[PDB]
Amino acid sequence: MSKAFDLVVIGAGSGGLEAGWNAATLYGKRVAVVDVQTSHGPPFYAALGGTCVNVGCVPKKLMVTGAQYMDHLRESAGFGWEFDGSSVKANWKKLIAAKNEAVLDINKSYEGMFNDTEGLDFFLGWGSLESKNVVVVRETADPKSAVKERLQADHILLATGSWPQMPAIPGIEHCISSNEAFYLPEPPRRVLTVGGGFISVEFAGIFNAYKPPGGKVTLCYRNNLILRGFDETIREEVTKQLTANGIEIMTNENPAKVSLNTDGSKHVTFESGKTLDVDVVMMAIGRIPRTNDLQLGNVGVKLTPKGGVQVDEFSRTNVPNIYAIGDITDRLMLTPVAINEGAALVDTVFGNKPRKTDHTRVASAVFSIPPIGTCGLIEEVAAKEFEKVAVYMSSFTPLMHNISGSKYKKFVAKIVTNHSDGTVLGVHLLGDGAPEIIQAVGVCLRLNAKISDFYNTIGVHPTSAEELCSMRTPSYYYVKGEKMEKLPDSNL
Amino acid sequence: MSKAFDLVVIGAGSGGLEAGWNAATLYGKRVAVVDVQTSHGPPFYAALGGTCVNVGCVPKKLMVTGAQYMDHLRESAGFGWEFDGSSVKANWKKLIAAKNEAVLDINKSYEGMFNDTEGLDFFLGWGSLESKNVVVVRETADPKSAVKERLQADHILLATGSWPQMPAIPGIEHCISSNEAFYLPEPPRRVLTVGGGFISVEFAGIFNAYKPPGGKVTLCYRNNLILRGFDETIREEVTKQLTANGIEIMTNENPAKVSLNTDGSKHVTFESGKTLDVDVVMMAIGRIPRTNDLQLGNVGVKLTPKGGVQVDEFSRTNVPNIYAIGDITDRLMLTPVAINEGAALVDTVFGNKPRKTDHTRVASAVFSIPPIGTCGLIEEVAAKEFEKVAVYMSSFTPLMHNISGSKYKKFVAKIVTNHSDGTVLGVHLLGDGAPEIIQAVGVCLRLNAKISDFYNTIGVHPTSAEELCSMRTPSYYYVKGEKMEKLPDSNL
Ligand SMILES: Cc1cc2nc3c(=O)[nH]c(=O)nc-3n(C[C@H](O)[C@H](O)[C@H](O)COP(=O)(O)OP(=O)(O)OC[C@H]3O[C@@H](n4cnc5c(N)ncnc54)[C@H](O)[C@@H]3O)c2cc1C
Ligand SMILES: Cc1cc2nc3c(=O)[nH]c(=O)nc-3n(C[C@H](O)[C@H](O)[C@H](O)COP(=O)(O)OP(=O)(O)OC[C@H]3O[C@@H](n4cnc5c(N)ncnc54)[C@H](O)[C@@H]3O)c2cc1C
Ligand SMILES: c1cc2c(ccn2CCC2CCNCC2)cc1-c1ncc(C2(N3CCCC3)CCCCC2)s1
Ligand SMILES: c1cc2c(ccn2CCC2CCNCC2)cc1-c1ncc(C2(N3CCCC3)CCCCC2)s1
Repeated sequence: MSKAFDLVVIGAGSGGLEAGWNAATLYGKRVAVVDVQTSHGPPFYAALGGTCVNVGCVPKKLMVTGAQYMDHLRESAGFGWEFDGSSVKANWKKLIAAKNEAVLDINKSYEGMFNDTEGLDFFLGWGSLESKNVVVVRETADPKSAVKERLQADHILLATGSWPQMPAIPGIEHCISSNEAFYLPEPPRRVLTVGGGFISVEFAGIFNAYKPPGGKVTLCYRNNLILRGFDETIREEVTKQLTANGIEIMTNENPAKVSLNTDGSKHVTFESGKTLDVDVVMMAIGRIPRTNDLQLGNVGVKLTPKGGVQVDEFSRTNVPNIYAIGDITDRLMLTPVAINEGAALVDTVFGNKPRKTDHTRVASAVFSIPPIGTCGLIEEVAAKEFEKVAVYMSSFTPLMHNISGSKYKKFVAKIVTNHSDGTVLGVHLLGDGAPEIIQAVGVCLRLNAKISDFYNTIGVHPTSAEELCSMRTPSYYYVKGEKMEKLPDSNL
Repeated sequence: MSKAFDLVVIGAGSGGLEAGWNAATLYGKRVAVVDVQTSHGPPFYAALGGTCVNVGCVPKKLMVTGAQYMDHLRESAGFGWEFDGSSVKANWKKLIAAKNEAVLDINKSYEGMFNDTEGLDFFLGWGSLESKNVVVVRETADPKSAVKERLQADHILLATGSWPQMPAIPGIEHCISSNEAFYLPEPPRRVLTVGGGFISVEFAGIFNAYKPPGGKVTLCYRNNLILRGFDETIREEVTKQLTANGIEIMTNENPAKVSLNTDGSKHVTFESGKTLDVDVVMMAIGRIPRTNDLQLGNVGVKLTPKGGVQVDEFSRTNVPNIYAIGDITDRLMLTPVAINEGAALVDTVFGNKPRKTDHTRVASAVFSIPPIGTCGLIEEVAAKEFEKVAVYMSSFTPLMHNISGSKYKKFVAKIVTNHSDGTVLGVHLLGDGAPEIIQAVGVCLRLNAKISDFYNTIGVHPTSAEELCSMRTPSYYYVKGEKMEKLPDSNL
């Protein structure tokens, strides 16, 4: 009578929802959506709306913004602003509540989005894969827990997102991930964030701003240089500016064991023998694809070398009617890329207008302090796949920071081109504005903009972004993969 | 032999300096630049560096920045930052002192650039035309004053910018312009900016921040709506947000006379008949090209019916080898336009590649609070130019401001289109980050980007700029000049 579902979706995240909505309202398809919670927060943290809405994008930006105010208050003095210095208090409990109310607002809107949209229905619980055309809902992630639904499905979309990777050292239970950090009752006086990724960096600034008096945020990384994958000079610069803002950046170090002290603080021993006492130890060493609770062995879905789900240019798996999008694919773990993959999967299946999503030349940010903006390739990657590579550099200390009192806040801007046709292959910014600036740059790369298109554009003065139009000559080259300043005389 | 140059520049401003530097460092020409001061301030205000450096873009930017801190301190309470509100106060003298230092540093560096660059010589004095090939530098703007030098010039470039226009009302003596506003001893308790342009609006925000207790900023404009030439919706939103901050906006009002009071304050009487008692009256009703002291009649350089120096698309005047650029031409009074006009002039005259400054689709800004970023045409003009016009629009109060308490701060993001092909004709933004966002949008327009090229681009989450890659369907249309919420019929 009610049949199956033209599509069932496991995980109602960024991609899960964009697919179920573009199907119930765009194609009148029957759609089911399974997620494990309706409101943000413990015990599962991520809930209806995805990691982005509950324990990622939205709540992180709000907290970084709140953390920027530490700099604002300090820098106002240069512009003549005075107020009781010793009376300032960074009220973390107040910040978390403001955030929680923002998140729950989105939780309810989506909560209502399902209650007035025929063909779109929400099923609370855990989704496991039974047959190649049946999704199993259970009260908990345990495969032997009670069942509440068995959703007959014509198409099955896997969109469970990803999960924080934890290492195998003694005392790892005394550690937290990004998940639990959003819900600390109090701000930690001493915090150690492990790893070098954007999550560890972004939370180092947040903790650094709301820490009570006498606190130290120590970031450790097992290798030499943090923010692996981002442009090099931006990496060293960001390291320098994190230090300036009081964060201890402790590279070439790795926790080896963690114990509790008589007061509940964590005692951390490293692989190099050095010890550190902190009140919180946050692991941010990577995000793995979230596939364990899916029972993908019941149907034989294939996984890549990394624990991720294998897919093609259309998000299809070996099983004919099973697709995967979002962070479960282990590709570009970004929200708009999951929204793009989801929207594309639908109108290629339920709309016979096949259009895939482009994974190259994608804009992304890193709301650190200072923030990062990037798009395209970095210079050392362009080298390994491009004849002649040009690099445009420019690192001015912004206008206002001679007054502000923050001379260290050096704004950086790199452009990377194929020197043959001058086509821009990358753009890398560091400094306030980088996230908002890079967005419109993403459109340019989608239009094959050559460098001439940039410096021949009239600037908007005075801005930081004008520095992208002010670079007319390379600072060095990458020819044959090698880096020398000058570019040796032709010779074919 | 001596005092015979390749180029003589009257006015060491934005366009002038670019012209000379390029001519000397890029083509090894003997260059001479004349200006009336080496450092900012009275009695001449403008100086080496131009109006932008000494009494223009640079100084106001720093002061707007300082005024933004009034909002920052207030908005920080929503994010958990506590402190004695009553203890806050802004020190206007520290702001000016700080701004003076920053401007002075630029003055100091531009000098020494002359000292270290051969073929580039500076001449302190007042320049004017004696003959087609001779620039005279006198001790004062008066023709009767002492000659300092006579400079033989194969080419002369007029780059003296513009000057504040002051209406000839009785009591005008008791008023100031933007020039003197940069050097007030104390912040006015009561102030009246006159004019609906970007200078009056920007200063309203600065005075509104630094006014002592019980103050009141009052902006008046003789017409019904401020910021003519900007997108209407933005015009009306900025008006609301200005009122939302404390600035009172008197429209359809124009001062008729000013008189002194016993205490020494001002008594304004408008045409309509109303009266306002204010401590300062800042005129910003426009700026006229500074042709007064050049002796253009001695040579016959023709002026425009509007009052600027007449120049073709290559900046050539009716008189051979005499050129003009910048505000003196009375076109787009923007620093990068003059700079680009200067660099183009040098390439053409001293190179083997003609270059002319594209004056359309120039991205400009306006540093109100919040700011405006725009580029390209606005609805009305597009409707006069194209057949079918589409208008993509997006307006909301960012989530960060629902928390900060500043709920009036509604973001705006229009996009004008020619529906006959999709090419973006203009972009108009309002809110935090707009000036930075618009810069790369200027690159996209030079590439004739289409509306599809924006929404088919993957966005950066979470940012204000996302709203540009999110408008897919027009909010309304403009067919044959008329506005309508939907189109006509069929149209295969
Ligand atoms: C701290 C942090 C900051 C980030 N910041 C950014 C940023 O600034 N910009 C950006 O673009 N990206 C950011 N990301 C990444 C972004 O949030 C994710 O890439 C995005 O959520 C991916 O979309 P998705 O739908 O695939 O995953 P998700 O949105 O996480 O979808 C997974 C959902 O499925 C549910 N689920 C899981 N297993 C099951 C199951 N068995 N049964 C039922 N439901 C299940 C989960 O509870 C969750 O609701 C950030 C991530 C983190 C952790
Ligand atoms: C308050 C204000 C704010 C502004 N803000 C912005 C902004 O945010 N962005 C933007 O793009 N533009 C802005 N502008 C516009 C910008 O200042 C001018 O458009 C720009 O400086 C024009 O450059 P120019 O070289 O043509 O003239 P100027 O830069 O003004 O140069 C003219 C120079 O010639 C000198 N001079 C004059 N007469 C003589 C003479 N007889 N002999 C020798 N030297 C002489 C003057 O001393 C002056 O230094 C602003 C302008 C003002 C007034
Ligand atoms: C929000 C609230 C909604 C509905 C439908 C009903 N409601 C509220 C129910 C009412 C109940 C009574 N009280 C008032 C609210 C729909 C929404 C939507 N969010 C987002 C939507 C869109 N995607 C969905 C997933 C991310 C964004 C739809 C696709 C285009 C972008 C916005 S659509
Ligand atoms: C500043 C200081 C300079 C020079 C040349 C020498 N100085 C100082 C001398 C010392 C500098 C530090 N090293 C030791 C020598 C040149 C500059 C320049 N600013 C800006 C310049 C530019 N246009 C020139 C005219 C207006 C701005 C042209 C170069 C790119 C930035 C803009 S050029």
